[PDB]
Amino acid sequence: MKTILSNQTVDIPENVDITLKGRTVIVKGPRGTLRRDFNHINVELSLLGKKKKRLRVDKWWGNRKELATVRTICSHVQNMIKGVTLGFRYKMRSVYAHFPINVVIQENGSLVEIRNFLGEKYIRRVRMRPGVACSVSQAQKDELILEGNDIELVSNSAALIQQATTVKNKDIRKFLDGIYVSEKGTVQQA
Amino acid sequence: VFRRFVEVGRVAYVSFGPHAGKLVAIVDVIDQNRALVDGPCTQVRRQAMPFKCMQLTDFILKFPHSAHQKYVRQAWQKADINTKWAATRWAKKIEARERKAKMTDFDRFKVMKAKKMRNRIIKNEVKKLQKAALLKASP
Amino acid sequence: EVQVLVLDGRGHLLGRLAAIVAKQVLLGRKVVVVRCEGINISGNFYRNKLKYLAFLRKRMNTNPSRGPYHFRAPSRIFWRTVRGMLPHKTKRGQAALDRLKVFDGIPPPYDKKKRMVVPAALKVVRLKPTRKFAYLGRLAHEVGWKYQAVTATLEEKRKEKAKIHYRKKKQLMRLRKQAEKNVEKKIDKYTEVLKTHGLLV
Amino acid sequence: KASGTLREYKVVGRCLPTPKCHTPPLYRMRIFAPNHVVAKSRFWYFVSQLKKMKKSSGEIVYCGQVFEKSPLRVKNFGIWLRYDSRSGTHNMYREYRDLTTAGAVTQCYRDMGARHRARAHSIQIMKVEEIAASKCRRPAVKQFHDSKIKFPLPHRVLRRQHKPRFTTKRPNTFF
Amino acid sequence: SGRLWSKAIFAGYKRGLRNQREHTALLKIEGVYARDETEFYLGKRCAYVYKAKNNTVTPGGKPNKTRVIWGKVTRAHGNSGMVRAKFRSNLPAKAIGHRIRVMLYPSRI
Amino acid sequence: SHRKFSAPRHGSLGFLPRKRSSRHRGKVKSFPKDDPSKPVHLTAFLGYKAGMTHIVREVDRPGSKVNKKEVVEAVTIVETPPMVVVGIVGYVETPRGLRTFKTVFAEHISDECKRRFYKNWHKSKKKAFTKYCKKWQDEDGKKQLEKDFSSMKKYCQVIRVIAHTQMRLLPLRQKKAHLMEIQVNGGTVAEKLDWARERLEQQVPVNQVFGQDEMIDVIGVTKGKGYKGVTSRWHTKKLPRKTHRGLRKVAC
RNA sequence: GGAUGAACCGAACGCCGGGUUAAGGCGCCCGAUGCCGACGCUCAUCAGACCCCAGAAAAGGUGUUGGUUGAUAUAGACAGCA
RNA sequence: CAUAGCGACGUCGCUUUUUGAUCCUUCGAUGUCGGCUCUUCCUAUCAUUGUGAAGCAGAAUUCACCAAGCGUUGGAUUGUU
RNA sequence: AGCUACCAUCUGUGGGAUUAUGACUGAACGCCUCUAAGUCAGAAUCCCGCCCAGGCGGAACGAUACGGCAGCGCCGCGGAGCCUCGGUUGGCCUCGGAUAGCCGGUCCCCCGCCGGGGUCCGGUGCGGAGUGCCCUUCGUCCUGGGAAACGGGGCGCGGCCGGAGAGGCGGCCGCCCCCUCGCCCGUCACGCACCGCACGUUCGUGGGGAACCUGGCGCUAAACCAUUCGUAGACGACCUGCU
Ligand SMILES: [Mg+2]
Ligand SMILES: [Mg+2]
Ligand SMILES: [Mg+2]
Ligand SMILES: [Mg+2]
Ligand SMILES: [Mg+2]
Ligand SMILES: [Mg+2]
Ligand SMILES: [Mg+2]
Ligand SMILES: [Mg+2]
Ligand SMILES: [Mg+2]
Ligand SMILES: [Mg+2]
Ligand SMILES: [Mg+2]
Ligand SMILES: [Mg+2]
Ligand SMILES: [Mg+2]
Ligand SMILES: [Mg+2]
Ligand SMILES: [Mg+2]
Ligand SMILES: [Mg+2]
Ligand SMILES: [Mg+2]
Ligand SMILES: [Mg+2]
Ligand SMILES: [Mg+2]
Ligand SMILES: [Mg+2]
Repeated sequence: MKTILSNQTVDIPENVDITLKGRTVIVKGPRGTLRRDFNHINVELSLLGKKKKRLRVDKWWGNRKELATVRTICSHVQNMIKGVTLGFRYKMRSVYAHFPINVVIQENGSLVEIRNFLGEKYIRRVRMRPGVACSVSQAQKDELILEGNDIELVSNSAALIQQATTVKNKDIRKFLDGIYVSEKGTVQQA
Repeated sequence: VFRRFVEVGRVAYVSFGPHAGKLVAIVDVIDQNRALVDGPCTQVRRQAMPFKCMQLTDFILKFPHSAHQKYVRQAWQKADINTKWAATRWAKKIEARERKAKMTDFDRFKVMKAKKMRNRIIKNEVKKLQKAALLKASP
Repeated sequence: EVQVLVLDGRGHLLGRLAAIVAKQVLLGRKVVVVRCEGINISGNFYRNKLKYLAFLRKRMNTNPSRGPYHFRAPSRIFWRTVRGMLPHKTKRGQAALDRLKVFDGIPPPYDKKKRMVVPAALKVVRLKPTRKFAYLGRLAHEVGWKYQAVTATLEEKRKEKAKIHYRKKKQLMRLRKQAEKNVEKKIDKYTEVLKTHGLLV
Repeated sequence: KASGTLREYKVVGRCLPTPKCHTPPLYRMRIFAPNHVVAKSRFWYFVSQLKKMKKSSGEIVYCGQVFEKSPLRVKNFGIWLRYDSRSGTHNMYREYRDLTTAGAVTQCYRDMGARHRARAHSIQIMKVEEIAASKCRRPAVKQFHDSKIKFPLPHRVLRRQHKPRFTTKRPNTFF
Repeated sequence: SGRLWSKAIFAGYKRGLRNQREHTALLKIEGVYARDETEFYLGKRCAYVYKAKNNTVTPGGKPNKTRVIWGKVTRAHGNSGMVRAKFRSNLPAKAIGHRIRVMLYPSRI
Repeated sequence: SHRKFSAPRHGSLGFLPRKRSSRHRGKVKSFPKDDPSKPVHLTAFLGYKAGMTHIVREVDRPGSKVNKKEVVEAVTIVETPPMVVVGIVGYVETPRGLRTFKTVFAEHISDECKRRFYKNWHKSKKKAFTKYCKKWQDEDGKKQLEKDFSSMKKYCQVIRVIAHTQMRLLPLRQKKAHLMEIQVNGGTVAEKLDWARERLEQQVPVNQVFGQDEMIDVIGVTKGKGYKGVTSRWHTKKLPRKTHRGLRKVAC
């Protein structure tokens, strides 16, 4: 069976505009600009709203494998709209048993230094993705705040920090040390 | 993106098959590969036809699906397509292709004489314009 | 034909292109293939890389110097594929192979010459859009080719000189179209003859 | 059995007259075969499984091709059958859209061979019947029941790949 | 003042996979790639022209090193426009992939 | 059947063509990967193995037993007279690799340097570069040379200098100079060309090439030993005395 | 013809020309599909490619497709949000 | 505590590093055990690189995956494997 | 002295795609999910480097033959030829590219008079189209009309530029000499009209090898043996030396 059409329409807020070039989406909002292409997916992109900016994606004659990509793009566009208007803020908590984790933020929040994870003298230097700003919060005792436009880059940057602080040759169930992501919040809370 | 859609009343062009080079109209669609096709004014009775020998044109007719040939014939006659089709670039390109193919040896000779003279005058004018545009000396 | 046929390998399938060319060179037609790094192979990149790595392992255990000479240049990889499709162990096959020349990028013997393309061996038409393919240039680079970097910079130079040549040709074409407007009173007689006989719609 | 372009055959046959039943009852079957030779062969094969008949013990009184009543009307066919898989016999109900009854059975033979690797000698059609759109159950058929149906042809693959075999301009697909 | 003959390529002899009938040969006329196009070239005359070391006669001309082998097209081979040809003497195998002229002498039009 | 006890194989497989070296000088085969940030410097130099001796020095390796102690270390004395640059070669980066774009030599080639081109300096009339050097003074040749320089300045990617060692300073019986291409690193192609131009017909001391307490690599040809048995060529295990056909061989 | 093979498929044999087939084939080697072939299925980080035949099982898959049975759903399914 | 680790009763395979079964090649002869030397290959991985699981607190240990690149000894006894 | 021993001393290396595996975003399945599309980290694995040899594989550069007739090269397409090897029978002098999109053109902005952005105009079964384009060959004599007359043609001179990935190629100036010829439609006749016959028509002054004459510009060398050396070595080969 090949479905004739599996469309899905997203809604663009008026404060942000979208310009389409082929299958490349350009999102221009208050918090910055985001570009992401979708040439790897054979879809038709249409802009319905000259008045309220409805964006429609269409797939013609697709099988069950490729109708899943239709909403996959739609979620990506919603993430782009979310980023350019609210931004993604990730909170990571450093947990430890006896050796307190020491975190030093380098220039512009683009580089993070982890000093005394599990009490070993090795110094971990994890480099964030461009456009992602990390910082030590003043809100709590152990919190790292990662703010950036793209959820792709921010969550990837946070996961790099978490995977770096990985216990080895020990019972990971008992040894609970490591920096873990707590919540996936936003900025400006609008 | 797309502008030409397979739909009831769409006028298609028969590239190949037993009815190649004719205009047809779609009555209904079947099995995502064929359709009910009936062009009455182009001398094509109603029959199934695959989409691989269909090229979508820019003309869509207004009649209900699975209508009889009488309604389609009136829909083809009223708001006629024959005059509209022959005025398009697409038809005359096909028309020019036909007369080029059947151009005779003497007709080939006359064109070559015509092509020889026309190219020389135009190339002379281009040379005239080239030196005309050669009078440029500006900081 | 009697002239030298030149084919651009960009967006072409390896086996599909080689079969058509191998028939041509047996017919006494000189064929030159440029930009062999642009040849695409069906199947995803990792599987294609595994195929060549198995090919690498095939060597004479007694003396690898006499073993299968594993070529790493994209031109040579396409060249070896055509050799398989030809009776290279014969005098006719060697003569057929000598009528074939392969190149990476576009050398100055063919940079100023228009390149033909085989529709029947094109990636865009002989491969379904959702299927995975690999680039011979990237595959050659990851298996041992040492000139992917220089080729890209050299090809960057050629595109720039081609664009300037192209834009000059546009200006001539733009000049011609306006020129045809000026010579209109004395040209319509010959133009109408072409209208009657198909040419110049 | 082989295939091709199947035709519908109305086959009427009965037992030979014997001095117990002077006129044994007549039986009618619809056989889809490439030609009437196969249709008469399959008719004896079918009456044998149902009645206690034989080709030598009976005769066929009529064998005529069945012309479709409305070959210019689009209609949905519901086809009931039985067939032998590699590990058992299964009944099936498949729906296809076609102009003629014979075409629909032809589609079913192609579909069963493609989807279940069933050869024609194992497929055993038992009833073909035209049904209304609202009674159709296959979503593949139901997507065509649209009075305002509209779709484009997105990716027109080039078919004249060897005319010309060599050229200078890459083909276009958008139309 | 003109080519006056159709270009053809001596592809090879008519053959099976493991057998070779050298008395007849297969040709490929340039621009002819379909079986229905070959109808014009059925019955036409084809010749193979080569050169040699010794001088030979020339009908109505000075002796030269030009030699020629005569033949004609009998039927079309396959669907792709290839044709069969019978010559007075079987074509030497060194002529494979070389020009064969189509003389148009038995013109049916 | 497998061998009873697995042992490491004899002899490296990274030097398998165990043949006489086709050269006597020993070619560089790899120059340092040039970067434009560093200033202009040279990379290679030629020396002659005079011999060996040993020294006594203080060790500054903390945590070691010889820290702040006295040790002896064998050292090698290699005579390195200053070189003389006589030519410049620039290379162009082809898709097939590298090829010699153009070579420019200098005037006043030393007599010992000219001996390299002659297999028989005695019977020769010493004719090399006699007509080539005549272009260094005429109107046409100097005009031609500048075009070669600018062409090398706009096309080549790496330039190299040819230098010969002054054999007259050395006490060897050999009077024939040794020529070697030396890559010029550290800068733009234009700047290194200008520097190579200013060092033509000049003497390059080793101090301008190397420095104190730095690590370098040595390229050369080992001592010839002639035909040798497998026991010495590959350091295989000897066979016992009871062997019939001899014991300095390989059994299987 | 089955790449190759005493038995398999076809077909048995004086020397030749023409035409037509069998079994099998028609991307290249290599003769033939350089048909605008038809319908679908299938992505394999050891795919698959034809009697003999030259290599695989039981058992699993929420990969995908078809079909059977049963059930729920505008007297509102299912899922998410207390 | 079925499945951390084991798998009775049953059941389907794989390997040709054993011993069987057969006698197709060799009887106008292919040198028959074992040891020494020496090279290569395989993985059903003993150790080493990187991982998952454990009734993995650490340490020690077991199972499993990618994996054959490197390494896998010196001796008494016996011709011995 | 030479050879020589973990029996003494020295030295032994960087990168990439990635497996297993751990993850990101995210559907399928308005939930979840490492996976379907798309991303990340990742190794004694693999490959490359470093190192070893260097193709019936290329590059650049030098010097290129006597003091006596003595060879040779370059320039002449200079002439007359001899022998051999054969193919061929108009050219295209070029964008990048995508295919669920393109192509061309135009107005405003910034990029140093031209590119690239955005409005606009057109085309899209490609017609500013390789199913295409250009040249197109019987030749001359009267003979008019249109095209031109800022024109063409010089194996005619000197100069300039571009092209280096294999540039061996392309373009442009200034001077001199020819025709006012060639392009099309017309007028006017002529040519061996060789009496039906094939290899005709082209590249083409084809390529290669001697060799005669003929002008100018020219150059006057190495290799190998023998000998010597021993950084080398079975012999060869290799490193060397010789008013
Ligand atoms: Mg532990
Ligand atoms: Mg072992
Ligand atoms: Mg003995
Ligand atoms: Mg056979
Ligand atoms: Mg077989
Ligand atoms: Mg026969
Ligand atoms: Mg075959
Ligand atoms: Mg063929
Ligand atoms: Mg026996
Ligand atoms: Mg014997
Ligand atoms: Mg013996
Ligand atoms: Mg033996
Ligand atoms: Mg394993
Ligand atoms: Mg090894
Ligand atoms: Mg002992
Ligand atoms: Mg003892
Ligand atoms: Mg030692
Ligand atoms: Mg979610
Ligand atoms: Mg994974
Ligand atoms: Mg990575």
